[PDB]
Amino acid sequence: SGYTPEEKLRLQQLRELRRRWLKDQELSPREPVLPPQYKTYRHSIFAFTHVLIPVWIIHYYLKYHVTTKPYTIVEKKPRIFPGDTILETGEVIPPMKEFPDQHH
Amino acid sequence: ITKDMLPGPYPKTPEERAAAAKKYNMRVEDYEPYPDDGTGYGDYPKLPDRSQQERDPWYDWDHPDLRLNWGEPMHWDLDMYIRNRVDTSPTPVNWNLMCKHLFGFVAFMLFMFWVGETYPAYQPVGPKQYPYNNLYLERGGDPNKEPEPVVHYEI
Amino acid sequence: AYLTHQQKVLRLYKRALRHLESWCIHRDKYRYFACLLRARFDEHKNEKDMVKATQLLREAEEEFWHGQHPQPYIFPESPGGTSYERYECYKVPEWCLDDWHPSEKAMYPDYFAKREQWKKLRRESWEREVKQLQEETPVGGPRTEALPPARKQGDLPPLWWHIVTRPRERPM
Amino acid sequence: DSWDKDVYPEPPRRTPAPSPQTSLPNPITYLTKAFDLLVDRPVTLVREFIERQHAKNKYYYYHREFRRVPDITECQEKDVLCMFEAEMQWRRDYKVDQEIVNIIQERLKACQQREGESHRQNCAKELEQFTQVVKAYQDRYHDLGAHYSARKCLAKQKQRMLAERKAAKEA
Amino acid sequence: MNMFSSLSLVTLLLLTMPIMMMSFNTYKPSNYPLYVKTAISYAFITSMIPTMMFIHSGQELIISNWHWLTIQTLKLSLSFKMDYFSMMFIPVALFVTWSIMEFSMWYMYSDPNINKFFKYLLLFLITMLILVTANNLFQLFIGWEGVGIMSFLLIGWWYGRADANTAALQAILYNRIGDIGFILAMAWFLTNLNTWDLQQIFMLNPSDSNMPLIGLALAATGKSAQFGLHPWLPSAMEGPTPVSALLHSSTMVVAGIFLLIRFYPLTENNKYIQSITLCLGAITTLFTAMCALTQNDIKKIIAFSTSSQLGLMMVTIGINQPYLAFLHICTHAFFKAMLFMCSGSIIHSLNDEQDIRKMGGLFKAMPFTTTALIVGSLALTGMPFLTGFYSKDLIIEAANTSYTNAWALLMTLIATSFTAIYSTRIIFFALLGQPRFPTLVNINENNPLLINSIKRLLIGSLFAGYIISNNIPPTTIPQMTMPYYLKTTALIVTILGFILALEISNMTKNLKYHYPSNAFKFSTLLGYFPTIMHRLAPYMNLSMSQKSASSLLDLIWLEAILPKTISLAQMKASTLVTNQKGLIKLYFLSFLITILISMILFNFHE
Amino acid sequence: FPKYEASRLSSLPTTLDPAEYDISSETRKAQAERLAIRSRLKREYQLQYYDPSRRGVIEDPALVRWTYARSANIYPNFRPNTKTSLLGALFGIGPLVFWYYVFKTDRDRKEKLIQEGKLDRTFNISY
Amino acid sequence: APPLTLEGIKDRVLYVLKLYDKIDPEKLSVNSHFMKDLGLDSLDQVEIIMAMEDEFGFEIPDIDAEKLMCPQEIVDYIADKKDVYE
Ligand SMILES: CCCCCCCCCCCCO[C@@H]1O[C@H](CO)[C@@H](O[C@H]2O[C@H](CO)[C@@H](O)[C@H](O)[C@H]2O)[C@H](O)[C@H]1O
Ligand SMILES: CCCCCCCCCCCCO[C@@H]1O[C@H](CO)[C@@H](O[C@H]2O[C@H](CO)[C@@H](O)[C@H](O)[C@H]2O)[C@H](O)[C@H]1O
Ligand SMILES: CCCCCCCCCCCCO[C@@H]1O[C@H](CO)[C@@H](O[C@H]2O[C@H](CO)[C@@H](O)[C@H](O)[C@H]2O)[C@H](O)[C@H]1O
Ligand SMILES: CCCCCCCCCCCCO[C@@H]1O[C@H](CO)[C@@H](O[C@H]2O[C@H](CO)[C@@H](O)[C@H](O)[C@H]2O)[C@H](O)[C@H]1O
Ligand SMILES: CCCCCCCCCCCCO[C@@H]1O[C@H](CO)[C@@H](O[C@H]2O[C@H](CO)[C@@H](O)[C@H](O)[C@H]2O)[C@H](O)[C@H]1O
Repeated sequence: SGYTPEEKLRLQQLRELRRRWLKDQELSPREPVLPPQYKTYRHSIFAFTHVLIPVWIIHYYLKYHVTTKPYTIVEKKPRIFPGDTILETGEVIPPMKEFPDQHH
Repeated sequence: ITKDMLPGPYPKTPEERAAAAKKYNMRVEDYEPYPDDGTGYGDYPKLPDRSQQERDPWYDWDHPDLRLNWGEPMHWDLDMYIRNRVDTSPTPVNWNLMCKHLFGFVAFMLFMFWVGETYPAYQPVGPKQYPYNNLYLERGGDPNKEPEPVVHYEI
Repeated sequence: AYLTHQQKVLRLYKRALRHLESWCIHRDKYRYFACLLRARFDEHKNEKDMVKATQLLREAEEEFWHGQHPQPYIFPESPGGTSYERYECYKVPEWCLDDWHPSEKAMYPDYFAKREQWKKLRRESWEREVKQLQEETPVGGPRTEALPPARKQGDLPPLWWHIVTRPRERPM
Repeated sequence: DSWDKDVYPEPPRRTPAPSPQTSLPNPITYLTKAFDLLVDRPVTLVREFIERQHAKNKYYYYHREFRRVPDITECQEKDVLCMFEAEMQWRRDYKVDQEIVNIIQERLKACQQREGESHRQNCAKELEQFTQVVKAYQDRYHDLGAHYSARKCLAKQKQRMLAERKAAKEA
Repeated sequence: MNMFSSLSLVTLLLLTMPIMMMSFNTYKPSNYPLYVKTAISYAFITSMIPTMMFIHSGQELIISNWHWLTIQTLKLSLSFKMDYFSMMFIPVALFVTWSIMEFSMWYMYSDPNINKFFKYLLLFLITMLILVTANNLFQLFIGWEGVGIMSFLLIGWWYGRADANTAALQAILYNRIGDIGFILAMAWFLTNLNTWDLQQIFMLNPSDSNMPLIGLALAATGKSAQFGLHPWLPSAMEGPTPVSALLHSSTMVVAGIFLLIRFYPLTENNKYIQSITLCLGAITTLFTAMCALTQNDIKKIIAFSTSSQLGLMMVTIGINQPYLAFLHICTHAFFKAMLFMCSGSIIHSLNDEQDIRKMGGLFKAMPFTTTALIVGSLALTGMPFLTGFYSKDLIIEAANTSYTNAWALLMTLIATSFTAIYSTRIIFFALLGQPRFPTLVNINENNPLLINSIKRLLIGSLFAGYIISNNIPPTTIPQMTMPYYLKTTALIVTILGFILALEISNMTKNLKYHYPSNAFKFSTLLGYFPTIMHRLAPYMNLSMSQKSASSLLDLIWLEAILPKTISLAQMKASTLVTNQKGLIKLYFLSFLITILISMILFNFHE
Repeated sequence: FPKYEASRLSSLPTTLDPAEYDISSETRKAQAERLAIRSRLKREYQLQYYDPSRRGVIEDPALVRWTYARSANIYPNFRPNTKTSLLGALFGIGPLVFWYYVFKTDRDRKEKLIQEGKLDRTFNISY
Repeated sequence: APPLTLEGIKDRVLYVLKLYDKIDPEKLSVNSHFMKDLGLDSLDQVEIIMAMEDEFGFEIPDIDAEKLMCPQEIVDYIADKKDVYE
């Protein structure tokens, strides 16, 4: 069932050529012939250029442009609980009424 | 190409069936036009309706991705049978049985969901109770109407 | 069908072994059932009546279809496997290097010097390859897709360029 | 500040005073101080510099006032010269009314966010004011089509006024 | 407000800077992958500050910075909702993406286009963050389709492979069908509420919300790959493993569930929507878990697990528990991304082998991958006090104590049992027994990129669920009273799944051959849904496109009834007019006829 | 063993097709000349594909016939008959009449409700 | 992966055959024809090719496999498919 002698011979001759071709794909020592052309400090300039400069720009943008227009930044108002003291007015929020203080 | 090599009308005579088969690089025995029903097929050969996914992967096709050879007649629906689209390869399970089991599964599940909606599961618990006339004011009720009082008692 | 009776039985043997291996999974269990399956094939090895042999093959195929694995094992780079054609996007034909800018070619002076020799070898051999094919092909074209070797010293096997220079299986 | 508090109202702010019940330090407190020093301060100085330049070049721009011209009701039919002015006026008032509905919608959306989980009851006034303004806007301008005009608006009003007369006639 | 608002925007701006640098040739492409990974790590840190402020006081805000377009009475502004869902999902998504990106540096090292790969991963993330912080529906749509397109580009990464292009286009097709519902919801809200803003939608609180919510459910059905539009998610395994980890934990598949969570103020009042989502979730979770029982591709097993977990989330929506569904999104991200990175570690070590039948004996050969796989499997199955337990267990006991469809509840419980079965399949067949892989052993999990990335997600799969649950404010009334058999249901059925799975697994080692059952083939071939639908629907549509639309109508009947008929008549009339004998006698004989009929018939002389 | 039931989208495996087996010298003759046509077309392609001096596209008449057969050749071979006219009427006029009554009926209902005041349009001011 | 070599491939091809109980490991050489020298049959040859697929982890199509009748041919086929040139 195997190869015929003609089949074997053609494979033999292609094989020599293919292996020579693959060998020629190897790069020479000088190639490629390029044309003319520690963590802390490395991590510091990243924080500077990617965190501080952007937050500077964004804070300036929000503080003097976005927040000077109505309803651009809308916060949910703080939760007020009994016993809290309001900073704006100093009003003291009354405590809740006495519980049955039942425990279990 | 020249006009003699392009598709033509439905072949009427055995001499025209032999010219069409030669034109399409087919054997006259293997050449079969579409039926002459006036739908516009002309003499373009009718080839078996099989996906390109069905062809031998290991053969050295001139167009390996398409699994076509240069010069062979392309199926009328070749673009529908590329390996990205309709597949016709044999299945381990018969097509009709496959449909029965898929439909049967889906119909049964839909039936059982209807039953489960008729007989819902729930806990042996009375309704949850809320204060202040069932939170009438909180839920947006009108403050200018005195609501139908709702009273909840202890137990 | 262009496969002989022998080629069909041998193919059915390998295919049934692979699907058996997919059911068994564990190597020891596979070895046990691969030998029972081999015994079945050996049991009719000498069947002489071609008519009875063909009927045996027909039944074996029917049995294989009934018992095949719905999800058989496929080698990753085989057709249907999970890595089939994964690297086709990285295979770039060699002729694309002719379009490289000179500043790109100057980066690999040694590689492109060899490449020129290969292109020279392709031109100088082409005529003999065409002539050899013409003189070994019967009238009315070839009857098979087989090709001859080179018959002389310095002759290259006709139609070799795209076999020899095809992209590597792992180009990038 | 910059906008009118009456056009864009905001209830008084009531922030509770810190009442730490833990010995641990609050990370937010020290992050806030770092933010003021490293972000707010240098940003503020850069702005104060820019404001010093804008004070040296002070110049003004004005809000265009449009005198009232006769409406399309006063225009003799097919009198284009008077129709044109009334039509241009009607289109100016149409755009302004669109922005009025936007102001009322912006009040409504601000209230819903501000009130949190209590919005369903604490934004009933803004819901009502939005409902009334949207009803008025719909009466004026709805269903006029792409080729709307003062003439079509008048025809819509007259049709509405006729129905109102008839409904009263029933009473 | 100044720090909260400022920091919550730098996070989003920080992630775009690698994109701007790449697109604007101002980068050192030496180690661009490391640059992108570093930026993600820094975004995670800056995102924690807003989250801590929310944890402290529940501080939330909406930022409407840029007015983009006003269409009459519909003002559209670029807005960002920094609320409960935004402030907890973002740090989780960034933390998981931080590991996936470090892992991908090792896993895609040999890729010649690794730089482009990391750019696409970053765009995938940016479009998900746009989606999750969107305050109006138009901004949400931008991110909704952004993740859909990045999914197309990454699934079809190896574009020379026909299967990768079919799978990629399949994802677009199924997600575009879902997008019909998104467009429907937008149109209804604009028409009936005059808004695309989430605040106005909730303030007006429509009562007849059947149509908008059905559209929202249809959109979620496609994006979250629920039954009906489900086959694309397993097919998305064509992509590189880092894509699968990110596409399954964060980004795409969770967007569908997130969209329904965002609209819980509407769904919480519409019972009819709750029933539909519940049944849609229950069939999905059961059907896909059933499919995973017999898969042999390790990525497909994990892929069907995601489908079954998303189905569980839809059930949670269906029982009016949006916050538990959100918690499952957050906890699921940890151990599911870890599981995919563990499978990638195995696949890489066995020369891109993905079939579990060719693994085995890796328990001792890959110790750290083994540990992460077991931790990820136990977390997936609701092992007490691992990250998965803090969402899944509360969901099950909130579902059997609800007023709920009984079939959906029962189907959900069986799926929990099936979860333990396919999980046992991966551990039994990949880690245990004797090796079944080729003879040239190359196992090696000793790269620090691989170890550190998995280690962080391993710490997350242990403690993240505990941390999140103890820091999120309560927004419901947790139902903590129930009979013992409802409390421990999830735990028991899970244990039964492990025991049944172990017996089934051990019986593969017996020397007995058994013909496949009908149910075995149904599970293996995914209920035949892809086999039938992906041949029948393309065939009918594609055949109609050519035979009828293109041939019958365009090339025949529209030609025949106008240009071909009109021109034929003109030709016939021309031959009648011009075919004359040139005979004087005939022309003048016709003159006499004309004069006669001019008088006799038409009275032109009167 | 239940027999294989072939469908349009689930073809018959060759290993189960009787035509594959019981081969005659007449079938082996057909295969030989089929393989000849393929071999002759392959040689014609290879002689051009391998030509060093060729730079361009190897024009394929089979592709040209296919694109021409599915465009320019359709009308010349069209015949108005019972089949084409019924199909043309069904798929050309059919859908248009269908969608007309769907939209006309739906829009007539809506207009009627709007006239009486029974259609909710409380916040509908964008159109 | 660790690159293959012609000597590397040859060693493993012979390694597998030496573990096949129907081949005498002392009469075996890279040039041994499976039928003529080693006395195997075709059913055996299918198993040998099946064992080389498992060994090197890739499939050899049946049309190619049936022609590999000596260990050197298997070595040559594998090196060709894997671009091994040494
Ligand atoms: C834990 C799982 C929870 C969910 C369980 C859901 C169960 C769903 C069961 C659906 C079963 C439907 O599938 C049903 O199977 C039988 C057996 O083949 C089919 O019947 C078919 O098989 C045999 C022949 O092979 C014959 O009985 C019959 O001629 C044929 O039609 C039915 O036509 C089909 O309707
Ligand atoms: C509207 C934008 C507002 C903010 C504008 C700020 C612009 C500042 C840009 C600074 C440089 C950005 O572009 C890029 O940054 C990174 C990090 O420094 C550098 O990248 C460097 O660090 C990273 C990781 O630390 C390494 O992976 C990389 O090998 C190295 O080159 C690139 O060399 C530089 O080209
Ligand atoms: C919420 C997470 C819950 C995780 C639960 C984890 C699994 C719980 C235990 C499952 C059952 C334990 O396994 C039980 O004991 C031993 C294993 O020790 C098994 O014993 C088995 O050993 C060998 C394996 O070498 C098998 O080939 C053999 O068939 C069988 O006897 C039993 O068949 C099984 O009944
Ligand atoms: C629908 C509203 C307006 C419709 C107005 C249409 C008027 C007709 C415009 C095109 C006029 C072209 O007039 C003529 O048409 C026929 C086909 O139609 C062309 O002829 C071509 O098709 C015919 C029949 O299909 C063939 O017999 C002929 O071999 C071929 O050349 C002529 O080359 C062109 O000269
Ligand atoms: C709504 C009003 C529309 C007004 C449109 C303007 C009408 C212009 C009329 C142009 C008439 C001439 O158009 C004429 O059509 C016939 C179509 O049979 C063409 O004829 C072509 O087809 C016929 C049969 O199909 C062949 O016999 C003929 O060999 C071929 O050339 C003529 O080559 C062309 O000259």
